[PDB]
Order: sequence, then C-alpha cells, then structure tokens
Amino acid sequence: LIVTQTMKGLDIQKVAGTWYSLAMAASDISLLDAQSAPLRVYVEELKPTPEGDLEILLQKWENGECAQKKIIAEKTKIPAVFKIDALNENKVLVLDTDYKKYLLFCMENEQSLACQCLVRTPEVDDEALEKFDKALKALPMHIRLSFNPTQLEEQCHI
Amino acid sequence: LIVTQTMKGLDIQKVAGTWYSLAMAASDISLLDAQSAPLRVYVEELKPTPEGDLEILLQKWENGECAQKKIIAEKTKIPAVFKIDALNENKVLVLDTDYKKYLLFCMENEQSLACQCLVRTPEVDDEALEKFDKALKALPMHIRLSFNPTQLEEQCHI
Ligand SMILES: CCCCCCCCCCCCCC(=O)O
Ligand SMILES: CCCCCCCCCCCCCC(=O)O
Repeated sequence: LIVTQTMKGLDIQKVAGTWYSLAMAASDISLLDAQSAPLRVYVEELKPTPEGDLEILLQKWENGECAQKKIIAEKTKIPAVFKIDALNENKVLVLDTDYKKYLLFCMENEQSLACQCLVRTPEVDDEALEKFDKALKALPMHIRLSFNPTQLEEQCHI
Repeated sequence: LIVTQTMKGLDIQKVAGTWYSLAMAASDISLLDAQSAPLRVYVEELKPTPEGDLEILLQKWENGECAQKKIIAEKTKIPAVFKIDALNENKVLVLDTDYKKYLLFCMENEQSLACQCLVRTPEVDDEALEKFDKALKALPMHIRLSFNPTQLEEQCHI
C-alpha cells in the first residue's frame, strides 16, 4: 500500500449527507489535469447503506459535459477502508473527519493515488486545508487543485 | 500589486545559465491545467544582457508540439523586478535565489499570477520546495504542479 493514515473510531453513518470537494491532489498530473481527467470527480453526497457500504453521488465531466455518477464503495474488515470494484482493485480510505465540517479521503490502486479535502459548506476552510496538506506531506503528490466558493456552487466546479 | 516578496541585493548576472522548472503554481487552474495552458512554460536557460535585461529561453507546448521560445524581460528601477511587453503589462519578480541551487520567481499581470521553483539540476530539492511553499502561503494559488527527475530531462516535461 501507500496511504498509512486512517481515522480511528470512524462512524460511517455520520458522514452521510452534503459535501463539497474543496481541494484535490494526485500522484500524477494526468490524474487531475483536464476537466475530463480520470480522477477529477466532484463529490455531491455520501449515502452510507444500513449494512455499512457507502454510496457516493458525484459529478464527472465526460464527453464535453458534466454528468452525474452514482458509485458504491463496499465495506471491508477495516472501518476506514472501502473498495470500489473495477478491472483493478481500487481502495478508498478515510483519513480524518469531524463529521460536521471536514473529511479527508484518498483513493488508491508504481501505485497511483488521489486525495480530496471535503467540506460541508461552500466555504474555504483554512483549518481543514491545513490538515489536508499535513496528511499529504506523507505522500508522493505532483498536482494539487483548490476551488473557490463560486466554483463550489457550480456543477463540475465551473 | 499582489507579490510582496523580492530578493534584496540581487545580482542578475549570477542567475545566468541552466535551470529546471521543478514546480509551478498559479492563481487560476486554467493557467496551468493542460499542456497548452498559457503559463505552462518550462525554463531552459537564463541569459542576462550586459545592460541588465534578462533573456529567457523556454519550452512551451503549442499546436500539439513542444516549441522553443525566447523572451526578453526588461529591467526596471527595481533589481528584482522585470517587465515583459504585451497587450498588457506583465511583471516578473525574483523572490529568492542562492544562484547555485534554486531560484523562485513569480509573474503577474482580479489580478492573476504564476510562480515557479527553478533548480540548477534534474533533482528534487526538498529544501527549495520548502521555501517555494512558504513564499506561496502569502498568495492566492489554486493549482500547483511538480515534476520528477525523469520528466525534468524531457522536452516539455513529458
Ligand atoms: C469517504 C469519502 C469517499 C469518497 C470516495 C470517492 C470515490 C470516487 C472514485 C471514482 C473514480 C472516478 C469515477 C469513475 O470514473 O468511475
Ligand atoms: C528570473 C526568472 C525569470 C523567469 C521568467 C519566465 C517568464 C516567462 C513568461 C512567458 C509567458 C508565457 C510565454 C508566452 O506565451 O509568451
């Protein structure tokens, strides 16, 4: 693996609801560079299932347009780690959250990697961004993006 | 203006020679996002003139290819500030350099802005990157990119 920061005592039910992708970082530039880059995904809502799986609603630019997407992250034996199914095993880790303001996560498959700082409101949270940059110093990131409140209220952060 | 960090006692003649754009940051995502983004420029060599102007040799992706470019930054009454001529006055500021290892600069024209961390060798200089991130905390950056030694040895950081 690469990420080695997870949240202890995570209650997944408590991450339900509205989120904003305030910032994103990735191990490779091409993961985040254009609007249609593979990991350029904007989180809209987290919906944990009664069984403790996590449905994710996001927006993604595909074929010159901002498309909705609904994804399932299946629980593992580790509360802070989930699995999306693909041609390749892709792992979601929750690094840190306070439920009410911010949540940091990374997704990972040379191993590749993207992380975001999620926030509850269309506001620049300097404190959440601090924690995001601290978490990222452990990691081989090569691109970082952040969004302003105006963009945060547009579909696909236009 | 926006940038408010310049190097005191700058000797421009001493920045002559080979440089590598190790990292870049900008105030707007669209300034750096694709390979043909307007401020995605890779520095190759600095050539200060006897009169104290600064010629810059760089590479830039334009029309699906990595083109060379030669640019003149004309001196001002301030040693650490130079001017490129365009439809709009565009200002180059030297923030910090030690001549032998690293140099930080910003270019600026809502005012927009891009900065790079230049290094003498195709090596990841953690120390130069520290200084770059410190300088950038004063600034409204929204995209940051960094390159690995393999890319640093390819034209247009391929
Ligand atoms: C607890 C935070 C969980 C957020 C997880 C976001 C995972 C989305 C990854 C989807 C990858 C790109 C989308 C796709 O093309 O399928
Ligand atoms: C002392 C460091 C000076 C480095 C200055 C680099 C200035 C290059 C800016 C050129 C902007 C894009 C190129 C172009 O399209 O003309």
